Amino acid sequence: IVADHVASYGVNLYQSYGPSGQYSHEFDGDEEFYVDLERKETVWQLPLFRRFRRFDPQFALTNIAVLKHNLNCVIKRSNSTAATNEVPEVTVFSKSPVTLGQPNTLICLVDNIFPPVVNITWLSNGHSVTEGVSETSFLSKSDHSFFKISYLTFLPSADEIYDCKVEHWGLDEPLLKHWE
Amino acid sequence: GVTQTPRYLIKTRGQQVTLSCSPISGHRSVSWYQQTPGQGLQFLFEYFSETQRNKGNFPGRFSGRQFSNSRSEMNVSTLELGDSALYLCASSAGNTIYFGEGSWLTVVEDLKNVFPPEVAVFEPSEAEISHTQKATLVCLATGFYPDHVELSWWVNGKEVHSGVCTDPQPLKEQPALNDSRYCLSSRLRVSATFWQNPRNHFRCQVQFYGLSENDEWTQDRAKPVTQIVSAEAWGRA
Amino acid sequence: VEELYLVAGEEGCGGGGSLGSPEDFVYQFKGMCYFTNGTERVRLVTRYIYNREEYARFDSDVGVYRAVTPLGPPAAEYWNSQKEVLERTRAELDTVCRHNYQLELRTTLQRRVEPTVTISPSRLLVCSVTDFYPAQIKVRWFRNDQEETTGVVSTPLIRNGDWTFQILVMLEMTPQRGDVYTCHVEHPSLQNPIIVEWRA
Amino acid sequence: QALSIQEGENATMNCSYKTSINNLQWYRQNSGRGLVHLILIRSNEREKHSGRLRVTLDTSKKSSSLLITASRAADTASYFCATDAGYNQGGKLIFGQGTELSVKPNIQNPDPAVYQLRDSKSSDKSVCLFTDFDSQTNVSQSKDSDVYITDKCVLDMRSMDFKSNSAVAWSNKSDFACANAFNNSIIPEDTFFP
Ligand SMILES: *[C@@H]1O[C@H](CO)[C@@H](O[C@@H]2O[C@H](CO)[C@@H](O)[C@H](O)[C@H]2NC(C)=O)[C@H](O)[C@H]1NC(C)=O
Repeated sequence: IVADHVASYGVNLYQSYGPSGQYSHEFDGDEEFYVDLERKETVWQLPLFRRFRRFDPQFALTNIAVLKHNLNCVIKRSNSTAATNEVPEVTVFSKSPVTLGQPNTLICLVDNIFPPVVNITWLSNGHSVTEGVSETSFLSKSDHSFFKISYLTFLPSADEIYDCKVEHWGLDEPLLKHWE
Repeated sequence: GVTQTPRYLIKTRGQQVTLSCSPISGHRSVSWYQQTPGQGLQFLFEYFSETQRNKGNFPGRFSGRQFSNSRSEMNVSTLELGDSALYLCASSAGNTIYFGEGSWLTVVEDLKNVFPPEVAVFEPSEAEISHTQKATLVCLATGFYPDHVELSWWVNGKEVHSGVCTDPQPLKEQPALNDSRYCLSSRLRVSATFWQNPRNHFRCQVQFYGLSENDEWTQDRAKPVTQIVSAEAWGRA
Repeated sequence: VEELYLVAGEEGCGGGGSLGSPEDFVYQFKGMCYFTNGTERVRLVTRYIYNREEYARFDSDVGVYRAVTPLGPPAAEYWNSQKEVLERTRAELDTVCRHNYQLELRTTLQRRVEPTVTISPSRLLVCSVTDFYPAQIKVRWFRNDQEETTGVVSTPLIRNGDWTFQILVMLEMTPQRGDVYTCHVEHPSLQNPIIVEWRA
Repeated sequence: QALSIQEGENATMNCSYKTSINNLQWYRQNSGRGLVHLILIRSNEREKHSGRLRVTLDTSKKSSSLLITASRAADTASYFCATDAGYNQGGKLIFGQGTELSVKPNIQNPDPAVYQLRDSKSSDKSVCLFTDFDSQTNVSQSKDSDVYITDKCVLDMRSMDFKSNSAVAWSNKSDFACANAFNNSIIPEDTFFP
C-alpha cells in the first residue's frame, strides 16, 4: 500500500509455545513501545515518548486474551497446522565507523524470523558476553514474519573479535556471524 | 437477558457467599459490579474465556470464576457489614453491556435483627367518599428487616396495578440505627360505588424474603422465614 | 491525551476447548493506519493472521470485513452480522487512527536528528553518514564542482532499530592534485547541506 | 444530582468524563434492578438520536447531554453515563454518579385534602392521607420520631383516565391527629380538612 506514513496500532502476537504474547505499537517501521504483559507496563523506546505519551497497558492484556481465544477458534475449524520454520538471515554491523579506543555499538540484525522463538547472544573471542547487551521486540514485516535486532555496546578492540550467535529451529546448528 | 441468582441473601459477619450469573448467549465477557449507596457502582472483575481478564480494586476475599459455557460465579469470603450491596452481573459482545437483575446481599450483625412484616389495611375515609366520589385504601407493612419485600394488591382474587401507588423506598422506623426496621406504605384507589359493594374483597399482600427452614433459631419468637403476610377488607355500604 | 488502539475482533466459537515438542501455533492481529498528505488521506486495514496466512481483513476503503482465504468466511460473516462490532470498526479510522496521528504530530513527526558525516580511506573513499532521522537523505560525491555520476556505490538505507538510520557511500577515484573531493549531504533537519572535504 | 419536571416537558441531563474515549453510552436504572442501555455515541459524532432520545457529545469539554422529549412517568429513573475509557470492548465501563429524574403528573383538578382513615379495630395506628394536591406541593419528614411520613407518590386510575398524588402519615401517639400531621410541609392554603 503506498502511504506517506504507516502505523501499527498495534502489532498483536500470541503463540502456543511458552505460551507467549507480544504487544507493541510501530510507526514507519520503528517500535514506539511494547507492553510487558506479565508486569502490566508500557515500556516506551525513546525519552521523548516516555515524557509525553501514555498508553494503558490493560489495553494490550485485553487484546492478547482475544488472540488466544481466536487461535482456538481457528484451530477448531481447520486441520490445525503448526507454523513452518523459516531460515533466519543474519547481519552484523556497527552503529558508526569503528575506531579502536572509541566507544561504539555492534548491531546484529536477525531477519526472516518465523516462528518468533529465537535466541540471540554475543561472544567475545569465543566466550559469552552479557554486559552492554540489549535487543528490540519482534518487529513486524508485511509477509508476517519478524525481525529482531540485538545491540552490544563495546569499546573496540585491539585483539577482540565478536560474534553474534543465533539459535532457531529453522537452523541445523547455531549460526555465528562474525563482525568486519 | 442475563440472569442472576439468588436474588436475595442474608448472611452474618464471617460467612461466605456465592453468586451465579448466566450471560446472554454468545456473550463471552462477563463482568461483576458492586452497587452501594455510599460508593455507587464499583467494578469488581471481568472474566473472558475462563480466566479473569481485568480486575478492579477489591481485596482478594472477592473472587470469581468462569466456566466453559461462559457462566460466571463470584464469591465473597469473610463477610463484613460493608459488603451489603446489590451485586450486578453483566455480559457483553461489543460495546453495550447487558445487566442481570442483581443479587441483594444483606450482611447482618445477628440473625436476631431479621423480622417479617406486620401488615394492616385501613379503610377509606367517609369524608373522602363524599367529597370526591372515590375511596383510598391504605396498606402498611411495618417492622420488617431486611428490606427484601414485594407488596401487591388483590381485588376479588386477582392482582391489580391500576389505582395503585406503593412507596418506592421503605421508611426506617429508627433512622439512627444501622439495623433499623422498615416500613412501607401503599395505596389502592377505587370508585366509591366499587368500595361500597360488600361482595368486593380487597387483600394487601407482602412477600418477605428471610431465613431458610434450614437456619438455626433460638430467639423467643417464630423463626423469620420467607413467607407471605397479608391483610384483608371487604367493601361496605 | 492517551493513545488508543485497534480492538481485535473476537471469533465466534465454540466453545470450544483449547490448546514438549518444538512446534508453534501462532496468531497475529495487525491494526494498520496508512496516512498521506497529513490526514487528508487515511486508510485503516486490520489483518487477522494464522501462522503467516492472513485470513480476514477489514479495509476502510471496502467498509466490511472480507475473507481473504477459505479459513476466513466464518469470521468475516460473523463480524459483519454484528452491527455494533462493524460500527465500531468503521469508526476506528476516526476514533483511533486520527486520534493517535495528533500525538505523533507532537512527537515522532517533529523528530529531526542531524547526520554525523565523516570521510575515511578504505580497506577508495567512504562517506559515512550516521545517526539520522527521518529517513529522507541525499548523499552525493563531487570532484571539484562536478557531481560524480560514476564509480559511486551506496549501501541501501540502513535502519538501526533505535529510531536512527545510517547510509555509506563509497567513491572509486584516481587522485591528481590538487583535486578536492567533497561529500555533500542533504537532510530535512539541516539548516544547510553538510559538505565534508577530503585531504590530500 | 436531581431533576424534577412535568409529564410532557423535555428533560435534559448532563455528565462529564475524565479520560480519552471511543464511545459514550447512557444507561437508566430503576431501584433494585439492572442498568438498561439507552443510546451509544462514538467519539467521531456530535449528536445522535433515537426514538424520543437525543445524545450530544462534546469531546473537548468531555461532556455529554441526554435529551428526553415529551417525558412520561415511565422515564422516572436514575440516569448514568458510561464511557469505554478507551477499551472499546469487554465488560468494564466507567459509570458516572447519575442524575435522578422525576417526572411528575399534570393534575387536572387539584382538590387538595387531608383525610383520616380507620382499620382500626386491629391496629392502634391512625393513618392520615394527604391527597389530590398538584405536583408543586412537596412533602417533608417528621419531626417527632414516632410520627412516620411517606414521600409523595402518584397513582393512576387507567380507565377513568385520572392521576392523583398522595402521602401517608401515621403514628400511635394518639395526641397525633390529621390537621397537625403535615405541619412540617408547605401545603396549599385551599386544603380541605374535615
Ligand atoms: C534457547 O536457549 C535455551 C537455553 O539454552 C534452550 O533451552 C535449553 O535447550 C537445551 C537443548 O540443548 C537443553 O539441554 C536445556 O534443557 C534447555 N533449557 C531451558 C530453560 O529450556 C532453547 O532450546 C533455545 N532455543 C532455540 C530456539 O534454540
